Amino acid sequence: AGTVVLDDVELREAQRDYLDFLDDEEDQGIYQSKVRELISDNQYRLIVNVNDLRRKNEKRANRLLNNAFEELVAFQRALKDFVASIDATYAKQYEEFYVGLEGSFGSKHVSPRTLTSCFLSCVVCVEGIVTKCSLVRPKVVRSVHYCPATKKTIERRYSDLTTLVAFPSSSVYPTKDEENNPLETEYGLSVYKDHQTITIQEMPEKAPAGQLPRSVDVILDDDLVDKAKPGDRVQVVGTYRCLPGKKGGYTSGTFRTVLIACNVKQMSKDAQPSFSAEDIAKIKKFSKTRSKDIFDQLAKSLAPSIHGHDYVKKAILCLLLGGVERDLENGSHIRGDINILLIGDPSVAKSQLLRYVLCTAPRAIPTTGRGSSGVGLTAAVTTDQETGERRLEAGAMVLADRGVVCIDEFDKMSDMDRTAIHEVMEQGRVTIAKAGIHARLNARCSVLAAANPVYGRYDQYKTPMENIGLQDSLLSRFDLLFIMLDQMDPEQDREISDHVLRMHRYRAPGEQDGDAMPLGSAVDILATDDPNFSQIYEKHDNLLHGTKKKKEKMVSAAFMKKYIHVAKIIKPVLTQESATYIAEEYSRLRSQDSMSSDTARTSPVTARTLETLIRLATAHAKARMSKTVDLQDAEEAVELVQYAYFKKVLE
Amino acid sequence: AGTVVLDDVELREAQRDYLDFLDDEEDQGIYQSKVRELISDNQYRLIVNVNDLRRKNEKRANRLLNNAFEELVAFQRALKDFVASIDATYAKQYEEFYVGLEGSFGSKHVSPRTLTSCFLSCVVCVEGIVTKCSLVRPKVVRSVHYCPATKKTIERRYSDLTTLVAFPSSSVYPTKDEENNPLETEYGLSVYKDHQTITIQEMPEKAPAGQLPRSVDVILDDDLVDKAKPGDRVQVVGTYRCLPGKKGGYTSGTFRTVLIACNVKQM
Amino acid sequence: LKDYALEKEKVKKFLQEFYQDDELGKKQFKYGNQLVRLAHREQVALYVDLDDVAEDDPELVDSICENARRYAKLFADAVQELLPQYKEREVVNKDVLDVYIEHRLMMEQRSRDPGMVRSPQNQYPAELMRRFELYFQGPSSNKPRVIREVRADSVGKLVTVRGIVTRVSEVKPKMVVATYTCDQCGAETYQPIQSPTFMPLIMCPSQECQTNRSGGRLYLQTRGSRFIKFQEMKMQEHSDQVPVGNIPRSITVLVEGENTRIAQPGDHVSVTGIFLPILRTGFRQVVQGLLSETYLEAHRIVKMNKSEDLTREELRQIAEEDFYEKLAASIAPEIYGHEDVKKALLLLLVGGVDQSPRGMKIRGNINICLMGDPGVAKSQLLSYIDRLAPRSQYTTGRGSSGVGLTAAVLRDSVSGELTLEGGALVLADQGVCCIDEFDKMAEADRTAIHEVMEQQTISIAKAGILTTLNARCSILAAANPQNIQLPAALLSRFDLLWLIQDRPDRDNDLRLAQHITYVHQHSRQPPSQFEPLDMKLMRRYIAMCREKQPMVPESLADYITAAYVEMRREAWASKYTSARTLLAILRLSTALARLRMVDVVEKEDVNEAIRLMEMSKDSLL
Amino acid sequence: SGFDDPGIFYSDSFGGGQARKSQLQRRFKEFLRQYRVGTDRT
Amino acid sequence: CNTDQAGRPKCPLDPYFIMPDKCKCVDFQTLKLQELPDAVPHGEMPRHM
Amino acid sequence: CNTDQAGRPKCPLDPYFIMPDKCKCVDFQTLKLQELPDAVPHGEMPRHM
DNA sequence: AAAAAAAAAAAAAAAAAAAAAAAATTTTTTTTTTTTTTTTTTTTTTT
DNA sequence: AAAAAAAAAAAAAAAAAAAAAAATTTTTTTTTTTTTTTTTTTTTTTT
Ligand SMILES: Nc1ncnc2c1ncn2[C@@H]1O[C@H](COP(=O)(O)OP(=O)(O)O)[C@@H](O)[C@H]1O
Ligand SMILES: Nc1ncnc2c1ncn2[C@@H]1O[C@H](COP(=O)(O)OP(=O)(O)O)[C@@H](O)[C@H]1O
Ligand SMILES: [Mg+2]
Ligand SMILES: [Mg+2]
Ligand SMILES: [Zn+2]
Repeated sequence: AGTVVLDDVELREAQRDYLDFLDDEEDQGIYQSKVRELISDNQYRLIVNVNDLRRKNEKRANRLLNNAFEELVAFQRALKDFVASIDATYAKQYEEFYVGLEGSFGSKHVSPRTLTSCFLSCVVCVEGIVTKCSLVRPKVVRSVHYCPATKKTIERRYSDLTTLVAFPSSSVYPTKDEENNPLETEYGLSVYKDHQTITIQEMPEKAPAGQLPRSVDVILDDDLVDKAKPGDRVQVVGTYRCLPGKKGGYTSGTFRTVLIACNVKQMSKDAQPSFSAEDIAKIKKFSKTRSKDIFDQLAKSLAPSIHGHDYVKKAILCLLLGGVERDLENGSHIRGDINILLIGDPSVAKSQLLRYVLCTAPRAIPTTGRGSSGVGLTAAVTTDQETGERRLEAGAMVLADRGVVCIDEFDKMSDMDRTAIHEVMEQGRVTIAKAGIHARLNARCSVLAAANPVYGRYDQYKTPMENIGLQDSLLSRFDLLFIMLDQMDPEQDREISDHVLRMHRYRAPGEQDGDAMPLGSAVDILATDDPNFSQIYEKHDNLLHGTKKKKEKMVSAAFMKKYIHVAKIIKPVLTQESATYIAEEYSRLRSQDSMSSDTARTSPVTARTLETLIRLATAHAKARMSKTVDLQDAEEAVELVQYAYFKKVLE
Repeated sequence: AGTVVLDDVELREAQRDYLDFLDDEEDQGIYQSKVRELISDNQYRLIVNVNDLRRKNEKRANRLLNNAFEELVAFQRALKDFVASIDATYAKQYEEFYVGLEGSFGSKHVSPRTLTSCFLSCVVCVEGIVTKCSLVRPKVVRSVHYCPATKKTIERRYSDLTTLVAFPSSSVYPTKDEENNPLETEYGLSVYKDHQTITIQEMPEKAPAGQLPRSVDVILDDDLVDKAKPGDRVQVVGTYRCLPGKKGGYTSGTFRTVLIACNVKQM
Repeated sequence: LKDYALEKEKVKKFLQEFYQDDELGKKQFKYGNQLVRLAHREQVALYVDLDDVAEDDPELVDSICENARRYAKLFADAVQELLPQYKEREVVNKDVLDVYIEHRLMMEQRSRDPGMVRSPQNQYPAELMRRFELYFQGPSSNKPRVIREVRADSVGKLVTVRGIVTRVSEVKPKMVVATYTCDQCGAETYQPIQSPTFMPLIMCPSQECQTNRSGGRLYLQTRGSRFIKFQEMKMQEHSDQVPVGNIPRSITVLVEGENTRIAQPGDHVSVTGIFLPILRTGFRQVVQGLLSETYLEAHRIVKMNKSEDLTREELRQIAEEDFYEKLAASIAPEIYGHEDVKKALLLLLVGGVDQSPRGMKIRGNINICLMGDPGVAKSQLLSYIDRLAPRSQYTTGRGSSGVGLTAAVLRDSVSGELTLEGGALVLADQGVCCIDEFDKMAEADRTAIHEVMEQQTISIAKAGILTTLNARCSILAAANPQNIQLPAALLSRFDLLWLIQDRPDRDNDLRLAQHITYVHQHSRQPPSQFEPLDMKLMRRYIAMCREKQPMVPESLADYITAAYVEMRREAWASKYTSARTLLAILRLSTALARLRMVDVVEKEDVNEAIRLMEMSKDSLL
Repeated sequence: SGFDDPGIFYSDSFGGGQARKSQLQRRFKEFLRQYRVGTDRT
Repeated sequence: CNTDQAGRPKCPLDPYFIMPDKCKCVDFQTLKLQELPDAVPHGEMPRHM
Repeated sequence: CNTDQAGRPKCPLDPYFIMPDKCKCVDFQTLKLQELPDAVPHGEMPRHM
């Protein structure tokens, strides 16, 4: 055999401390519950909060952070022992239970640039964007061979010597028996582990301006291989180590470094929100007690900082809630995504509304008229340059799939790009193809666009068709088109100015002392935890300088986010009464005689107008948590479309 | 970890047959009684009659007498399993149990003059007169080491490769830790087995008068070391094998043959 | 562990004593008859159905699904052992490899010496003398997996996936057993190839040369060797099964033997096979370990869900005179109205008869261009036709442009050569190419489409490519607006240019709104007198029509000429018509006759063709 | 597919002044088989 | 191999493998420096270090 | 070790140890033949072989 | 709105910096064993 | 019974064969990374 340790004092102490920490039963069983949850979910990787670990035993936390491999092995042994104690069969099912880390890393939290050799063999939490990924390959961790000549069955094991001294003996795949009998490998019986290599680059918006970006190579293994794709703003918690070179004889002293990832995370904004019992109870209470005016309350509480534009705010809320897709048995599809175009006079806060949607709605992609040009906007087809094979790169729409694309300077956008996105706006999919590849990417995103009317400022004395240079083909697929006019009414100016000045004079309680400048400079960002991958919530915003007073509260941002997320899943069904009402209203709307004279249509009326009527009714039902599209929902939809589709020509 | 064996048909059959042969309650009970006797006497070697083994199972007898090493390994595994079944607490005391043979060996009963190449790896019974009897030296089979710097304790295991190919890594005695700390060997915790080498000569009366004597070298491991002294007439039963030479890019066909005694009995 | 001799006996027992009533209710030895066939060398591929196996031995099915390669070899060896006792006569030596096998067996018998024991390596390899191949058909209880989810945890298992075929190499000979002949003795040497590469042998290990201690240099040659039809394809996930924001994932499928030439790029396929690795040595492995590729070895390829490769009920349905209208109304039942448009689309899906009079082809394809205002369901119609037609490529404005419509050149991997990969038009070579936003499509793309319409080919004379492609597709363009935009370029080419103007109207708009709202209520069109045909039935009927070439009797010659002359006079008097319009008449009438499933076109077909043409023409006004 | 390695199989030497060593071995074999001692009488 | 052999077969010819875990590594950067444009003679390509 | 193709990392120089138990051994003996005393010439020594 | 010019990109070809792979018996030493010689010790023969 | 001569025993020194031990970096390849270039294609400007 060989050397076998008997009394490793450090290993015994580490195992004891980690098992004590994982007991947690007296410590409100946080990690007991986590272990039980992973057992039920059939997972074999425990994510541990380093902050809790440090609180329990700062010594163990420091030892783990500064000595990665040894302490991680001890932690995994303790986790396997705990899993066996809770349930032995599962522990025997899974050979090794891995431990990934999470929380606030004081100094270990770095970027690919600040990640220097001082962090070798330490636990580092590096932020960045995945520049490239590799195919998921299986590495044999235990091979099984059968010898026909002797009917024997052997099993060879290969250890994970990724960042350890490896010799030819350990990495030789048997191909003969001791008597030179050919073997045959039993692939089914053999054990493989999935392995992938990615590249994390410093975020361009974080990198020093004008310099080339700093990268790092990351190794992912079983249960972490496909946690990211190129262009993902990922946080990788791992162990930084030097990769061994090939058996040489002369060494230059240069060692490639790599990050053995122990955990991968995406932007927490798109993550599944945590709904506690009290939170769901509050949502139930809100929906039940207030249903008649809940949609109006949410619409008015949507963007507190932007005054007026009540109809536009309601339309934006409908866009956020979305409709419901129709998946017909014969494959025909109907989008449930509302498209909104805000056009009007300069300085009407349309860009502010788009920015608010970007900040709030999950999977919201900003874009500018000329910022994205075709292949950048939709998907693109390139070549690997190393394999000679075609490859697909997701554009803004694809990345915004099941989300929102907030486009600004839509008018400035070239006609080619608008023609290209025509398909996305209605079918919600991108159809690209080159000679060696063809795909139909899913882009189920709602387009919220902003534009400036021709002549810079809206012309009250010209038809909306002439004011808007967008042709009918592109106008139709916009479900709602709102003309936001900078009317010069003295009273509206009074209200707007009062709101703006109040918002400017507001200061955040506690953090601001009356003279602080909150800007930081490229260091505090890494010093403190990133508020982009981080881990009690009220319902109505407490009175503050934002508003003076009234008998109508304003919904909290977090509560509104949770409520919208819950309500978006609802798929209210269209009732016969609402269906008949919508059909008759669509007939009347299409019949031009209904609308008065001196009134010009913003956009043409079409079957798509009917479809957006249905979608708006569905969105109102979702807001109400109704589960059925009712007469009030149909009324609100018809009201909104009637307001949006007609504008009075002044003279 | 390396190439372990998952299932082995021949080894499983051999161990099952030997365990069946050793388990005697539906039969007379001779060998169950013998195992109980050795348990009572605190020994770790059982003398199994080749005649009884041939009577109960001809195939196992032929296999044991023609390919002794692995067959004796299987027999000793079965013996340890049976001793554990009778009483596990005693079976835990001794790492391994040994199977000596006795009885009648048809063509495997030879003199040192008749012990030729044909009997290599077979079980043979040789009766002769002891000429040389070396000292009983301890041979370390498991060495315990202590690192004063790191307070660690280590165990190094050396396989009994007397007749198997041995590589230096197997026999490297450790002296320094991973980071070159000094290691002190703990003699009180290491494990050593008595080892001796003797020579068995063709009996002067039975040898041909005209010609010079013929002798054979015999290795006696623990429990068989001080059983014989020079001038004694003894019967040694064991495996006749070839001893590996030493590492070298050149070799003559010559090999040094010995007899690893599995039992020694007085004339 | 398991005893593979016992497993071989189990598979022999199953293969011999499994029976089914498939043959017209009569009990049959499903696999026994196949064994007889391929022992006579009348069949090559033996597809063992794991549902059949599980019918009596579920544990064997589980073991196969866990170690499919091992049991694949067990089944193949069992078949090979059973063949001699099922042979009932002498084969006719249909193949040179059969000649080689006959000679090898005869010479082995001649030098048998039955009692003698020959060395384990002094024998013909199994693969060298098979002439058959055993594949599986995955058990129906195994839910198909997603290419993304097929990972290292299921290597060596038997799994089935479904997806779109993107890239498919050609069929080329892959060495399976390399045969060498010595220059001293006169024996043969056999190297069974398993790795992607092999190092040819140099010295002959035959007994005669070993005894002679002579040179014994052996010569690799293809004559006595054993090749197998080989192909390598890329299979792409389906759009509906891709995650939210990701792109579809690809898998490599290695097809061998008789599974070749089944799938072609653009096909929707389901492939069942074993997930196996390829050793990845040769590179400067950055990370230590035995890393390997991954691939699916094709055991069962089945085109499904768009291009799947009769009954008294369907015969009666065809015999019904309103079958034409039934199919038309079934085309996109959700879309309200557009009855004549849907009838034209059905005529497109059917197509006319191809003509080859004295060295020039008058193609029978039908070209239709849907001009219309926004929101008149042109895109929906084109998407539905794409889902319905067998070989359909739906190309939007510019995502698939240039080489997205025409072929390009890409480096290969099996040969490292430059292979010509087809574009959308070639992928729809003999089907339907639904072009959307044809007006906004690029100029080069529009010229390519014009050329394919006029010739069914695509000539290219660029730098890296110089070829004359073949794209015999029918163009279904959907442009938007001489009204306001009615190019003579489109008029002169499209056989049916339809204008779809939606003037507001209380009654029609209300009916359409009720249709739409019921559709959104029940995920289906409002119930009608006639239930619309399922896509499978529509495809079956259309395919049966396609092979029903009706001819034009000389009696209708004067009728057609009179109609054409009358249309010419009307067009001349009014404020476009030509021989292209006449050929449109001819092929529309032929397609209507084909729809009726007769051999001779009739005045009713001619009248319907003229009626549709006049509806299209006066849609302009 | 690049993991296993079967041996190299071979067949018999069908077909085909110094005499080859195989020929001389065949002649030795025939000498052993077909050396006759005695007489028809005995 | 330095190890004081105990009479066993000696270790192989090239027995040493780097232990990347047991190494002390430091940052190291390579820069390109160019002759200042003013310092360059009139007709002369800049020097590099 | 000619079987280095099973893995890129290479085996040492002079790597082979003879396995004793896998040896087909035979009996061999050495004898000292001396010329016949009646063959040795009168004044001479007995030759050996 | 169409044609021409500009550039922008994609892909393919080419040339170094670093790392990785390939190739490799002969001379001398020592240990054991065996034999020869010297002296001491023991044995045997003669007085 | 003792002394003298013979022979044996014990012990030490020397020689021959055979198994063991010691010594043993340079040169070439080649892969990856970077840059260069030719053509196709796309965008912008002008009439
Ligand atoms: N109704 C309003 N209430 C509050 N602020 C407004 C309003 N309209 C315009 N603004 C202010 O105008 C500024 C810029 O408007 P912007 O979002 O750029 O609109 P646009 O995109 O039309 O230029 C914002 O800081 C915003 O506060
Ligand atoms: N005649 C119709 N019947 C049913 N639905 C229609 C009809 N016309 C338009 N629609 C609906 O209006 C939407 C827009 O149709 P689309 O296919 O984009 O028209 P276009 O081809 O003119 O762009 C689709 O969701 C479709 O379901
Ligand atoms: Mg703006
Ligand atoms: Mg369209
Ligand atoms: Zn030969």
